[PDB]
Amino acid sequence: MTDRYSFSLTTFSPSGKLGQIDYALTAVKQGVTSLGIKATNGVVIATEKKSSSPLAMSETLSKVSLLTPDIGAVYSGMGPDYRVLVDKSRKVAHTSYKRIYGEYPPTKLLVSEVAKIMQEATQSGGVRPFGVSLLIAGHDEFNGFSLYQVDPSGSYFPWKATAIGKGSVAAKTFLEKRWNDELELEDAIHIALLTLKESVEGEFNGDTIELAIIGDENPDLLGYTGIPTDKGPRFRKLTSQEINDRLEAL
Amino acid sequence: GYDRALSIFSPDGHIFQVEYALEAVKRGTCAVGVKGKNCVVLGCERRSTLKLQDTRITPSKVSKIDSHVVLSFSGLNADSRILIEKARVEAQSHRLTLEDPVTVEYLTRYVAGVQQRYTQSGGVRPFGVSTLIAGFDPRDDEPKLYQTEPSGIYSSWSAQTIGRNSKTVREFLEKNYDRKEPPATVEECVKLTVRSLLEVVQTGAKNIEITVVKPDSDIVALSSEEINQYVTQIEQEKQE
Amino acid sequence: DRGVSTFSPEGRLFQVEYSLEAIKLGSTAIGIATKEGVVLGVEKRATSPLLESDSIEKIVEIDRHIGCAMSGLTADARSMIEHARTAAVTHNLYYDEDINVESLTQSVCDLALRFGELMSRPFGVALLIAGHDADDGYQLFHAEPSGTFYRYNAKAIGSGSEGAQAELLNEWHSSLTLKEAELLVLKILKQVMEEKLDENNAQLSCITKQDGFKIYDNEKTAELIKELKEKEAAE
Amino acid sequence: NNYDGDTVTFSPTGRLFQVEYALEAIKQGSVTVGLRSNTHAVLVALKRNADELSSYQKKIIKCDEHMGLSLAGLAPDARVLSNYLRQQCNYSSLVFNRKLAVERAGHLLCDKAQKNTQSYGGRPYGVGLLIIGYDKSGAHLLEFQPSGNVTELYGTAIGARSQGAKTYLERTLDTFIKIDGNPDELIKAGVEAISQSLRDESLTVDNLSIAIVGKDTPFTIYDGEAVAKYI
Amino acid sequence: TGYDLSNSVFSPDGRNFQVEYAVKAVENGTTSIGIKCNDGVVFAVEKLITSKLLVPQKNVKIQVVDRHIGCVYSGLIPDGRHLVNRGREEAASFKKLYKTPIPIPAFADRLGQYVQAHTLYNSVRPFGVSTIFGGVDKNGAHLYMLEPSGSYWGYKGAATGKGRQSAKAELEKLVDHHPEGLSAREAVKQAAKIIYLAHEDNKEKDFELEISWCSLSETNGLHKFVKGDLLQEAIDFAQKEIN
Amino acid sequence: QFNPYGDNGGTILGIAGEDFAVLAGDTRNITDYSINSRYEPKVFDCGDNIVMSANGFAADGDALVKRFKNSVKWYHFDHNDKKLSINSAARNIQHLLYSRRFFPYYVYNII
Amino acid sequence: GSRRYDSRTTIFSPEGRLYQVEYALESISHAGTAIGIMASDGIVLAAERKVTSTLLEQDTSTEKLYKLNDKIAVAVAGLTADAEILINTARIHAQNYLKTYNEDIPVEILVRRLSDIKQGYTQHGGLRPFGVSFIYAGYDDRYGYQLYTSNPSGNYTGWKAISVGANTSAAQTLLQMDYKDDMKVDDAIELALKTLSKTTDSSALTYDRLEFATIRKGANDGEVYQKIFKPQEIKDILVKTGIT
Amino acid sequence: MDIILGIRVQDSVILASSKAVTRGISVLKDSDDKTRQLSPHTLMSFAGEAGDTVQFAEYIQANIQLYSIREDYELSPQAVSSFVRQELAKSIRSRRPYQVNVLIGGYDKKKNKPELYQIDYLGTKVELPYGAHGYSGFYTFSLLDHHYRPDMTTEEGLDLLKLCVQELEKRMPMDFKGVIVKIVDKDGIRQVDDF
Amino acid sequence: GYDRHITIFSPEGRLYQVEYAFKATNQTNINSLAVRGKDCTVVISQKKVPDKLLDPTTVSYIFCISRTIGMVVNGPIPDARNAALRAKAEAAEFRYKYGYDMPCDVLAKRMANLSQIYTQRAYMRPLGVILTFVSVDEELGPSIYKTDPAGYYVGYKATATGPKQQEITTNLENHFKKSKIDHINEESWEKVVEFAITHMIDALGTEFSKNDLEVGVATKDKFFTLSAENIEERLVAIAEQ
Ligand SMILES: [Cl-]
Ligand SMILES: [Mg+2]
Ligand SMILES: [Mg+2]
Repeated sequence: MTDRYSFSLTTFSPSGKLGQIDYALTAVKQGVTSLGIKATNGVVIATEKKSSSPLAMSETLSKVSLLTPDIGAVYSGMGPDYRVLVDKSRKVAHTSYKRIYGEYPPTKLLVSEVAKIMQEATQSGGVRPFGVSLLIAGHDEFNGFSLYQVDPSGSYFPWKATAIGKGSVAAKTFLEKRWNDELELEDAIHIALLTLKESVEGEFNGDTIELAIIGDENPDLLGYTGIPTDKGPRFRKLTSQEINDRLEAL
Repeated sequence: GYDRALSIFSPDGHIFQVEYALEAVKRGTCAVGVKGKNCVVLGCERRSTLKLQDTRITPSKVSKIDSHVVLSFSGLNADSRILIEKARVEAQSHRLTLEDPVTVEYLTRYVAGVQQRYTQSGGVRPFGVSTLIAGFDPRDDEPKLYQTEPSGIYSSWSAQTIGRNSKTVREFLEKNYDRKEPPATVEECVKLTVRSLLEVVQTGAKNIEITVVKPDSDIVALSSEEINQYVTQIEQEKQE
Repeated sequence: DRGVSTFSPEGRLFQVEYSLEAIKLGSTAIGIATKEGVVLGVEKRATSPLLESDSIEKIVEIDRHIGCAMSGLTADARSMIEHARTAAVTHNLYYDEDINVESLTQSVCDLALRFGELMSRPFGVALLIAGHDADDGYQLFHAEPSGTFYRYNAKAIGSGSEGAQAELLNEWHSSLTLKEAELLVLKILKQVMEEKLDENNAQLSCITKQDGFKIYDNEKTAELIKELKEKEAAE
Repeated sequence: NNYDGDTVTFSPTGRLFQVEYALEAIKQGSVTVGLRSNTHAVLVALKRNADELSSYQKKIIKCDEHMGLSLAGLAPDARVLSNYLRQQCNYSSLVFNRKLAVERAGHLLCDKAQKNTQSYGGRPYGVGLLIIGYDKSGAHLLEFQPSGNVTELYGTAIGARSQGAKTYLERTLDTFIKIDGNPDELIKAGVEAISQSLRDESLTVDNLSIAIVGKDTPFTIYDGEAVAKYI
Repeated sequence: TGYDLSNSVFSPDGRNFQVEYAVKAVENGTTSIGIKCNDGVVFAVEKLITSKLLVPQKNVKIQVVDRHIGCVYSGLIPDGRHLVNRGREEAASFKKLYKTPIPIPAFADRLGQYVQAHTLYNSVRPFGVSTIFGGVDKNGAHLYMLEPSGSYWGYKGAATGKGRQSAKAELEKLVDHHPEGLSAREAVKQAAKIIYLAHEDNKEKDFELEISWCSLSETNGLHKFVKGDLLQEAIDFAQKEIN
Repeated sequence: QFNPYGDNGGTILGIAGEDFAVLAGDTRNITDYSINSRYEPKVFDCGDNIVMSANGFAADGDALVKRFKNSVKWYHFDHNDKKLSINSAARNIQHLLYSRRFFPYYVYNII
Repeated sequence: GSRRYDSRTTIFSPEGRLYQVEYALESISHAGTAIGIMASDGIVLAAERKVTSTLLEQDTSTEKLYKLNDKIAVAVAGLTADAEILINTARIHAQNYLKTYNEDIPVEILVRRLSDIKQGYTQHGGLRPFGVSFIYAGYDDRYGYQLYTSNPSGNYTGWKAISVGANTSAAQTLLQMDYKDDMKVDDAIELALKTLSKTTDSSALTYDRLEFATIRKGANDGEVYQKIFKPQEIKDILVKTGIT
Repeated sequence: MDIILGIRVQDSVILASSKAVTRGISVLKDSDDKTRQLSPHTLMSFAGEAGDTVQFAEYIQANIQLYSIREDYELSPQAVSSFVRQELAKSIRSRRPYQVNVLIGGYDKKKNKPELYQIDYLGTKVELPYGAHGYSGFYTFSLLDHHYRPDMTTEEGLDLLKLCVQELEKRMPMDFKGVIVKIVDKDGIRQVDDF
Repeated sequence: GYDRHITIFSPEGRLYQVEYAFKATNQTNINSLAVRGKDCTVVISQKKVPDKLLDPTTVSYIFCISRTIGMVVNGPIPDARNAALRAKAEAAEFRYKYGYDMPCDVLAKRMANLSQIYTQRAYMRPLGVILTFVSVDEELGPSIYKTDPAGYYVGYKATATGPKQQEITTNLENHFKKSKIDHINEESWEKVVEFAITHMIDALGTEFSKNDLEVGVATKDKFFTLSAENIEERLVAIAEQ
């Protein structure tokens, strides 16, 4: 046995292209649409819960994931690749930051760590690149609210608002017309639902849409009282009912 | 670990990777070595395709391995740094364990052995570098000049050149260099080294580097003006 | 591509057979064994007149009682010589005696097939190992990159090998003197060499019980060349 | 064809070509004969030279006082396998104060050769071996193929033109098996057997190599003027 | 195409062609069988006599594992020996930790997982043997057959090699005509017959019969070779049936 | 605490003649004030006309002799059945002993 | 086995070139142009962001200009992810040196170290090289202000003015024309922006498509200050030089 | 080894080291130089357990000489002293620490200032105008505390050193066989052949 | 075209080796079904013993992973047993490390992560199996979680796997469209097994004897398989109404 693939599987072609990264980006293009919008007092990330079967319980499959109490993530592309990246992202936030500094990492540095993991899968021996693009929304004390995109290459960019996957080109155009620097969080959620409706074919409701926010601190979700400085997680996943309420005022 | 055999024999008994490493040397800038009666001179070409260069900080072509030995090269620049570093480490290791500085022949044998090792080790390619190693042994006044190449073979030379258009300057040296009476002085040795490079270089401005090594760790690099005076005198005699 | 340790349909290792082709391109080396000693001689073959020919080292001492000549990719021989010298001296450490020539040759040949995917390829050099011990007397061995070694009364390796071997076939007899062997190596080297044989482009050496392994001076060889010319002109 | 690049690849008919190519190296090798009675076991080997100035390559190797073999094919591979047998014979003596059974020696060689036929990177052994020995169950003769197959036999031969000697032994089976307490007559039968594989060349003093082991006979090799008696 | 050049590669069918090529090596080998009886198992194998120079009864093919398990195989003999060596290591470590001798179903999975592991990577070749094995444990008699893919099942009777079809047909008759079961001594006789009947597929060269058995009553649940009079009695019964 | 060494007593004597040599030793083996054996051989024929006795801690003495006999066997294999001379054996034995410089064979050896 | 799928990233071509290094350089030639200009009283680093969007958050964005320590900075051309791996290694090397010798790392030593890492990927390991070319801008008390470049081959050279990435041929000609030795920082700032404005593939050069930085002794008395320009500050210098 | 002293004056650093080597009740040598030139303007004296001293000094020497060749530049005395300290602070938590105390005397050609560093085997570094290791400072510090000025000449520093040595020779029970004295200044390193 | 031999991306952004592993899943030609009751989770699978020489008791594609978790496999038996052995080891390790029984969904996720690695790392091939895990979880109640060679997994109200999965899936879909609940409203597991068999009969259009089926049942604190005689009693009750 032994892993005898100690050589790169991603290499430069004569034209300067890294084939496997381009092909990974193609897999991301086939994936279901997901988006992110940044407001003045929050960030929203959203995607469609594309259920593979009506017998399948789509609540058990979480496309939007908590990484830290103040950082959330959504993706487009290959689901299994995303799931393992979330596991690694959650762990690296502890091992390379929280266990050292006693606090959770700022969004940009956690993004930097995830990016590193994805870059290594693009150069290390005997592996293919991850077939996903991530959208990571978060908040921290000194940088405020932020939204980042991470691609299969490991490259990451900060966005005011963006979309990835199936109907990203149309969705990004829609967001350019609606976005401004004075948006409140509720306005951003409203725009997110409008943008997402264009890429969805079938049912459009709280059970087929997954949406989460980075906003105000939630002391009700903390699970304990007695420490003034601990005020609760800024990440919150919107319920099926909460989504439907905002679809009536749509 | 990556163990792949990159340097292997072909049906006609050739190791192509080693031979292709020689082609990288052929592409490299010209380097020349000439030993006089009491000195050795190392000449090096600088390609003038690169101007706006900062000549203060740009890596010089001739490298001191120790206070009494120097090394110049032709071929891949990045590869040469690895050989030079190893040679410098070995030079200090020899002083540390044997309480004498390396002989020029010993240092050459080490560098040549490293090059050879990279022609039959798994997962590595040969160095795309040929070197000229020159200097004087401790407490000796006999000039030393050696050459190495990617295959790992080495030998001593009265005068030698490597790199691009080395065939032409070697032709010049073969008819101009006399063994019975080598360049008696430093002037004669430098003049012959500059003359040989002028067959290939193009302009005699900032394209020629000269480094003189004398006995007892006396090593100095000539400046642009000093070399330019040689270039002037050579062509003025040529107009006849 | 294909494995480095692959057999051909004829039952030969491709890489070993290809290394043998590299050895055919090498400069000529000749060995002759007699009851008065073993003589080793080589073609230096300098690529240019500016190359100082005395730095060309194709004949090498392994121990006081064992010498060695090489042909092919000579850079590959350095680690083999190093191993041979270490093996010879280590045996002297462990057993307070000289090591048998055959045992030394066997130790060198054990390295040969240590290649795969250990070193990445076979050696591209053949060795003539000459020496003397108390048990089997004066001996000459031919060590190949296949790991095989044959003992020889006389042997030639390199570019002019088959032409030289045919000449050694006729000339060798069991009553040869050392002086006769010296001239015979010079004669055959002069025959197969491209350039004209002299003391600067050819080198002689021998191994005797009394004096051990000795590389001949250029002045000493020059006299043997002059002695050769006169005896050929004598008839 | 497309399935002979390495040892780790079966062909569509279930063949291992690298092993078959290794088997081919044995057929190119010089002939060697093995045969036994109830008291003794004999090896006879035709040595091969490079030319008239060269020596004749040794074919027989001693493994222990009671065991040894003859080779045909790549000699270095025989040196590796014989070194392994020497160690195993020696492990049996040092640990268990027990002379290694010839049958168990065959089983060990089989398993060592097999590992080289199933793994990537390595290669099969390119040599065939005839092992003889005398242990607690009497005289023994084994034939080793680098495919891994080991076979206990009354007599056999391997190498170039070995079919002639093998046919002779197949006829003589009833005669030479009965040669008990007579080493010289058993060797005669072996020398006569290997003679059926000769063409052009004949058995000379530095050409022939013989080895014997038996009841009160340690494994000994005969070369030079010691085999002139049997020419 | 090119899917059959490397082990562990799925073809567009979902097949591992290298494993299927290993089966061809098995089908090329000599015939071996297994028969499950009332309180044990019987194993038998065809040994081709390539030459008169082969010493009779010396080149033993059937192998014991621990003291209660017998193993026989068809195909590449060295591959079978390698598998039995592993089986012996697996049986030893089981007994070392758990004290009791390894149960047959437990042992079957140890081989199965090992053989299956040689279908997971291109750096290894699949096994070129089908192995028939079994014995007696606390829960009674068990007979198994294991293929190059790592696939194995329990069997009432089992057969592999060049004469497997002929053998299988004969085994199917015994299952039908004996629903209440077959005795150990009967199974030895029947095993001899089946090997002789299966020899029609290898009829060029003559052969040597080799039988072994584990039985609770006849061998105290230990693996033993059938020797001497009991072997000759089975050969006589077999020779009588073909004529 | 476990003491890996012991003392089995015994005494040996080697005398060199002009064309012969003798190696003598008593046959008694002991621990403390008890007798283990009245006849336990201590001097051995190691082959190549060499005799050897490693006196002191019997377990280390048996191991050393066993290893030297092994060294003689492999000297024949590796060097064409050459006879191991007494001076060569002596040098070989030094290296057997010094290989355990930091956990010695507790024996006094004579060949 | 696995050999079948190995691309062999560290081999020579018959012409004596390294395939992967040459192809990596081809990749880099499509990256946004980065320019470095060295003056007597400071160094300028200018670089062009690649086809941006209006929805990109520029003030928190960084793809071209990175800080290695207080004295040394780099401009990137190629794969950003690959560059960040190397940048973090270089930051660590600078801190190791400072811990060992209690002095800030000389610029060349840092450059040589990174270039040696790049070289290693071309000679052993069987991995693809880093598709990155750096421009190093730095200061130390030995050589003063220094500009270097390194590429995937691991070869590095010193410069008075230099460009990497797209349109370097055109850019280098323009720099070679207008550059003079007695030049100052304010003049070098103007030269860098003018060169980008002429070589750019975009229709017009704007603040949102640029990253800019200076290393000046224009810090209060004998010391060096790094200035990574903000979006508004890039907008002002574009108006000052008369481009927008 | 026994006594090593150091004093930094106006324009130079002076190092004085004992000449004796002792194994038990016997003086093996009376002319031992307990110093290594690390670079042309940096000298290191040393004292500690046998073997460790010379092995460490020569190891440091080789590293600094390697740096000099690689960069074609001489490290500042401060940079050298920091390199040495790290090697000793690394050594103290190793399986077998180097039992060596050192003084580093150098002339910084950039600042045109002499500099003296005292470093013990633990990796404890301190820059001083004058310093000593072992029992040396116990006898000499009172004289140095009294007589030392930072504007002293090299000749005045040598006279104060003679006084320190005279006190050692009177009150120390051990005979250290005098001292070898070396001066480090702008022009390099030289030995005072008469002391 | 080596992008089809190992798990690297094709130009279309596809992994062909993963897709071909899905095809190996149906090599056995067996259909499985899983449904949830109030207090239980039932899994049934077709049993086919083609050879008379086989011991039918040893022919099984249902595995008892732990006391609480059961697993049915769709795919070749060597890969099935490979997955089974690993799941048993993981479940045991989990209990030792974390002090409570591994939940069905957590084990499913773990095995799905292992499968994902085989789709990313070149030297490891995907297992050509679909794994359906069942239990009565102490927190989530009756549970069905299914894993595939892509590394995908999800929870189910009910599920079906095999060549004729679509026919079974639609049959189940139609039943739950009527009842408007996420489970079989039934007290005893015996009647839930009867429901499972009945709806497989209706979907496949074939009658079953006692030896044609294989049944696994998960209750609180234990998972167990039914014997042939237990299945016969189940078949009799179906026929009598
Ligand atoms: Cl996991
Ligand atoms: Mg101190
Ligand atoms: Mg894979």
